[PDB]
Amino acid sequence: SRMPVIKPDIANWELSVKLHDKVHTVVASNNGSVFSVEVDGSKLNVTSTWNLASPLLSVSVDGTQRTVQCLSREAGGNMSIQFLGTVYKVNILTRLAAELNKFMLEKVTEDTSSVLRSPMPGVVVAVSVKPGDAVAEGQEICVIEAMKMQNSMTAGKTGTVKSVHCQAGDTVGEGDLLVELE
Amino acid sequence: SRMPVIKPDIANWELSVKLHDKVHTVVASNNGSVFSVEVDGSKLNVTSTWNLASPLLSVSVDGTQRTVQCLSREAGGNMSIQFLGTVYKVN
Amino acid sequence: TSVNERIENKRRTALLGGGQRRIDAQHKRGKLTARERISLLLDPGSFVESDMFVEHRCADFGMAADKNKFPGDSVVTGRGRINGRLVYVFSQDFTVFGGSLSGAHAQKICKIMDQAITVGAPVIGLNDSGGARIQEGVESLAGYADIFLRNVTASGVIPQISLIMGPCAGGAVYSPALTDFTFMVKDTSYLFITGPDVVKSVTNEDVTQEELGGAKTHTTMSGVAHRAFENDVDALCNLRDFFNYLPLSSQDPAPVRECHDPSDRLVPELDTIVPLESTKAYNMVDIIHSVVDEREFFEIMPNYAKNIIVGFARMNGRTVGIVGNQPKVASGCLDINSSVKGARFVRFCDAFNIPLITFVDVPGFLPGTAQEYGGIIRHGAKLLYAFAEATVPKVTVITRKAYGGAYDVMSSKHLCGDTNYAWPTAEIAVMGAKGAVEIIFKGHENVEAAQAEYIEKFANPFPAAVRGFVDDIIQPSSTRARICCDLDVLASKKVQRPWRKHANIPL
Amino acid sequence: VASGCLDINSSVKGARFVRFCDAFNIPLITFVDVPGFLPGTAQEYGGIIRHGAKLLYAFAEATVPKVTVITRKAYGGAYDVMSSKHLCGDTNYAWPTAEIAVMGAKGAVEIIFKGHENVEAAQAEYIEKFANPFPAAVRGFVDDIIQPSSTRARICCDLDVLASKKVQRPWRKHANIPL
Amino acid sequence: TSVNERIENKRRTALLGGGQRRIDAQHKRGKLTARERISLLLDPGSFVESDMFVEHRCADFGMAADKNKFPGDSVVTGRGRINGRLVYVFSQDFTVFGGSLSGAHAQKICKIMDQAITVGAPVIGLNDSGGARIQEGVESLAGYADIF
Ligand SMILES: CCC(=O)SCCNC(=O)CCNC(=O)[C@H](O)C(C)(C)COP(=O)(O)OP(=O)(O)OC[C@H]1O[C@@H](n2cnc3c(N)ncnc32)[C@H](O)[C@@H]1OP(=O)(O)O
Ligand SMILES: *C(=O)CCCC[C@@H]1SC[C@@H]2NC(=O)N[C@@H]21
Ligand SMILES: *C(=O)CCCC[C@@H]1SC[C@@H]2NC(=O)N[C@@H]21
Repeated sequence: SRMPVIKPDIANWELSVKLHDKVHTVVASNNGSVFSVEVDGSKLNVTSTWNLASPLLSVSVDGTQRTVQCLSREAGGNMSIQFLGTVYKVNILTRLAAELNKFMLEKVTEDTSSVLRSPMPGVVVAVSVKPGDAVAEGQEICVIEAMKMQNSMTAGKTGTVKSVHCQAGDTVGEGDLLVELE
Repeated sequence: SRMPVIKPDIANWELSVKLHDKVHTVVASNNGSVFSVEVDGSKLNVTSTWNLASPLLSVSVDGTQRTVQCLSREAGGNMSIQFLGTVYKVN
Repeated sequence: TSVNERIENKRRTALLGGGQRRIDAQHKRGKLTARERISLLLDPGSFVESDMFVEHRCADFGMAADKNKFPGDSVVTGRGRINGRLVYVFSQDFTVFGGSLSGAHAQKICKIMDQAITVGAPVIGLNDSGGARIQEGVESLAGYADIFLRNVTASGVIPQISLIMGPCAGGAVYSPALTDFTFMVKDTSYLFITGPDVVKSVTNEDVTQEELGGAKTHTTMSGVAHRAFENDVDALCNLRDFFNYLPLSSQDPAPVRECHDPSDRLVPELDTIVPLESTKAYNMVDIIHSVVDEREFFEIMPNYAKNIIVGFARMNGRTVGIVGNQPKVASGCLDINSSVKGARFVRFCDAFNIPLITFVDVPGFLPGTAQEYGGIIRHGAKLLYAFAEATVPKVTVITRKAYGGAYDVMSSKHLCGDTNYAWPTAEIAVMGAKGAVEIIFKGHENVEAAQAEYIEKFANPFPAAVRGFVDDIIQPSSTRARICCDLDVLASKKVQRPWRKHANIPL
Repeated sequence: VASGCLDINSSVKGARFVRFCDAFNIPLITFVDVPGFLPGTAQEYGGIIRHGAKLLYAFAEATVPKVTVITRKAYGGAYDVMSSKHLCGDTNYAWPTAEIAVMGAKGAVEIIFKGHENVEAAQAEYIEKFANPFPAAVRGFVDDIIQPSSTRARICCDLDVLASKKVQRPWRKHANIPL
Repeated sequence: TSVNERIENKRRTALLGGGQRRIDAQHKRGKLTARERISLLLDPGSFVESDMFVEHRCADFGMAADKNKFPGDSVVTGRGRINGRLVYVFSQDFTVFGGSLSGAHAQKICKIMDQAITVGAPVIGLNDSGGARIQEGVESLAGYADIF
C-alpha cells in the first residue's frame, strides 16, 4: 500500500531460442491459460495449468498431450528440459539480450577434471585406486583426515587412473596433487 | 543549561562623554560596589548600592554625598540626569 | 538555428556520449555501454532519464573548450521499474573522460540518492571509473565526500546494490564498501585504490592488473565482492533475479510472492543425510535446497569462506535469509573469514525485516596461531553480536554438532530466538566425550568405563532439551513443515529495546 | 610510521574508537596528515577496501561535534576518510603548511601533461598555484588558515559552542556498517 | 614567495575588501563598512570570521581576471556574542561588486543559516545589495532560492 506496483503491459514476448547449433525466432503471447506461440512461422497453442512447482508439468500442444520435466533454470536463459526422455539444453534470451550478447568475447577456459587435488590439508588415510583402476563420476578416490574427520575426494571424470601421486600415510596440504586421471 | 552564557571580561570601560559643547575622556573600572573613574586625569571613586529602579539614586563620590535622578535613558548613549536640581544632557 | 534544432543536436550527442568511435572500442573490449546496460536491467520502456542536458562548469587546462564539453558529464541517471517495482539507477559512462568523476558528476548521483531516500526505493549503481577528474582538482574530492555521506545516510533505509562493470580506481573504490552488496564481472571489472604502476614504484613487488584487483581475487580471497558473473548480459540477468528478493525500504516487510510449492509437504530425503559416524562429512546444501521453495537458492560468495553458507531463498512465498555450516570444509569450524561474512549477512537481513533460518553443525573454532594472531576473538564476536541484537524472526534447527561456545554464536535460543529444533542426530555439549570425561575423571582409574556411561547419558540431544534449550526433536523429513508454520506466525512479531543513539559493534 | 598512510590495522582501531565516542556524546578532534593508503598486495588481498570503509563510515555517521585541523598532507581519498567537512563536520582548519590535493605534483602534472614537452616547466607553474592549502580553502573546504600557535584557542572556542548541537537523521531500525 | 606571505597578503586584502578608495567613498556617503558595523554590534573580541579566503569561481565577461578577485566575495560571515549570548551574523559589503549576490556569496550565508539552526542561536543579517550579479547569470538565482 505504500509503493504501488504496476504490472508491465507486455503483449508480446520476442525470444531468441538457441538449441544445439541453431537459433530460432519465437514470438509468444499470453491469452490466459494458453500461450499462442509462433515458431519460425508455425502457429502452436500450448495449454496448461502451469503449476511451476510440480516435478511433472502436463501440457497440451495443438491437441497433442505431452509430459515434460524442467530440471534446472538459470537467470541467463539456460533451461534444462526433459522431452520424450531426453534432456535438451536450451538458452532463451530476450530479443534485446540476444542482440547485444554478440558483443561478448568468446573466452574459453580449460577443463581440468582429470587433475584431482586435495581440497583440505591433512593426512591421507585411504586411496581407493591404483593406476589402471576404473573411475566413475562421483566415485570416491581419496580420503583425507584432519581434525578427526574423513573429507572424501571424488572424481569428476569417467575413465581410468593414470597416476596416484599421494599414498595413504602421506601428509598433504591444500592444493597438492593426489591422483591424475587419463 | 542548553546555551552557556559567558560574561565578557571587561576590565576597563573607555568612554567618550559629551556634555554641552565639550567631549571628555573617561575611563572607568568596577571594583564591586565602587567604580574607579578617571575623568581627564582626575581620580574619583563613586560608591553606591546601584539600585537601578529607584527614582532616587544615592551615591558617594570621594566622600561627598550626592543624590541624583536619572530621568531618561536611550540606547544611543543619551542620558538625562538631574544633578543639583538641574537637568543635564549627556551622551 | 532554432532552439529546437539545438535541443535535438544535444539529444543526439547525449546518446552517443563519448562518440561512436569510443562506443566501437567499448564493444571491441567486450563491454556494453552505460545506456545498453540500463536497457537490459530495467523493464522495457520504464526508464526516465534525468538531467540529460547538464554539462560541466570547468575552465582550467582548456577543459572549457568545445571539443571538451559533453552532455550528461559521464553518468546516465534516472528511474524505472523492475517487474513493476520502483527502483532508481545510475550508470557511469567510461567513454567520456574515462568515466572520471567531476563535481557535476557527483551532484547528479547525489540527486538520485536523495530522491530514493525520500520515497523509499532501492538504488542500483553500475560503476566504472578511472578515478577523480584531475582537471578540476579538489572539486571531485568534494564529489566523493557528498556521495559517501548519502551512502552512509541510506544505510538501513533503502537497499544499496553496486555492480562493478569495469575498472575502478581512486576514491570511487570506496562506494561499494558502503553499499550492501558488491558484484563484479569476471575478467572485466577491477577494484583497487592504486594501480600496479604505483606498487612497482613504491615497493619491489611484481603484480599485474588482474592479480592486484581482479574479480577472481575479490570473490575468492579478500572477501570484498559477493559474486562475479561471467559477462555483462548474465550479470544483469542475475541482478534482476536478485532484486526480486529484497524489500523496497526497511519500512516494508519481506516481500511475499505467488508460490505454487505446497507448504505442508514432507522431504523424506532429509532423514538419511546426516551420518551416524561423527567423522563423516555431508553437504549442507542438500538440506537447504530441499527445504526452500521449488529448490531455488541464491548463494552469496560461493568461493570465499566455504565453511559457512549464507544466502537468500523463499519459503511459502516469503523471502528468508539462510545461514548454516558446511561440514565438508574445515570440519564446519568457525574462523575469522566465516565470522566476517556471516555477521554482515545477518545484520542486513535484520535491518530489512527478512527472517533468519539457521542450520547448525559446528564442532568449535578453528585452532592455531594463524587465527589467534589474526584476532579470532575480536572477529568471532561479530557473528555473536549480529545474532544477539536481531529483532526479526529467528528459526534455528540443529542437524548434528553444536560443541562449546559455538552453540551460542550460531543463534541459540537464549539470544532471543523464537524456536529451536533438534534432529535426532543432534548433540549439544560443552565439548565432546573424550575431552569432557578425561577432564572430569582426571587421574582416576577406569576412565574408559566412566566414558561409556558418560556417552550413553550425554552424547545425545536430551540433556539440553530437558532443560528448555530445545523446543522439540523432529523427524528431519518434517523440517520444512515446522519452519513454514513458525514463519507464518512470527511475521507479526514486535519487540522493544532500550533506546541507544546507535549500536556499538565490537569491530 | 609508514609515512602516515592508512592501512587495514589503522582503520580497524580508528573506526572502533570513533564509534564509541559518538555513541557516548564525546566530541572528536582530528589531526590530519595522511599522504594516501599503504600500497601493496599485502593490503589488497587483505581487504583494504572493505576495511578502509570502516573509518569513513564511522566519521560520516557521527552526530557529535567534529573539529578537524590539517597539519600537513591530505592527498587523495584519505582527505575525506579523515573526517573532512563535507561529512557533516563543524569546523575545518588548515595550518599554513597544509596541502590538499587529489595527489602530489609529480603524479598530477605527469598525468595532465602526458606526452607533452616541457613538463617540468609546467610542473613549476602547477606547484606555485596548487601546492598549498588555498585552492581548497577558496572553495569552502577550509574555514580558516590559522597560525599553529592559536590551534588550542580555536578548538576551545568551537567546543564550547558546539556542545549544544542537535541533528536529525532518517529513522532506521539499525545501522548497517560495511564490516 | 612563501605560502605565509601569500596568506598575509590575502588577509590584508580581505580587510580592505573593495579597496581603500571605495572605503573612503563609503564614509563620504555617511555609511560604515560591513566590518565596522560588526565590530559595533558584537561584544569586543567575540567575533570569529569564517571562510575569509573564499573567492568566486565564475569566469565570464572578464570575471576570471585576477584584478576581478576579492577575498570574501562581498560578505563578512562569522559568529560572536552579544552580552555573553551566542549569535550568528553576516553583513553584506557594498564596496565589492556593489554588494551584488553571487553563487559563492549565497553559499556562505547559507552555511551560517545551517549552523545557527543546528545549535539554536539567532541570526542577525545586515543587508546592503545592488541585487543579483549578472555576470554569473543563473547561479545567483539559485543563491536566492537556497537562502529563501
Ligand atoms: C588517490 C585519490 C583518488 O581517489 S584520485 C586517483 C586518481 N588516479 C587514477 O585512478 C589514475 C587513472 N588511471 C588509473 O587508475 C588506471 O590506469 C586505469 C585508468 C583505471 C586503467 O584503465 P585503462 O583501461 O588502462 O584505461 P586508460 O588508462 O586507457 O584510460 C581510458 C581513457 O580515460 C582517460 N582517463 C583515465 N583516467 C583519467 C583521469 N583520471 N582523468 C582524465 N582522463 C582519464 C584516458 O586518458 C583515456 O582516454 P584516451 O583513451 O587516452 O583518449
Ligand atoms: C583431536 O582429538 C582433537 C581435535 C582438535 C579440537 C577441535 S579442533 C575444532 C574444535 N574447536 C575446538 O576448540 N576444539 C575442536
Ligand atoms: C614515489 O614516487 C611513489 C610513492 C608511492 C605512492 C604513495 S605510497 C602512499 C600514498 N598512497 C598512494 O595511493 N600513493 C602514495
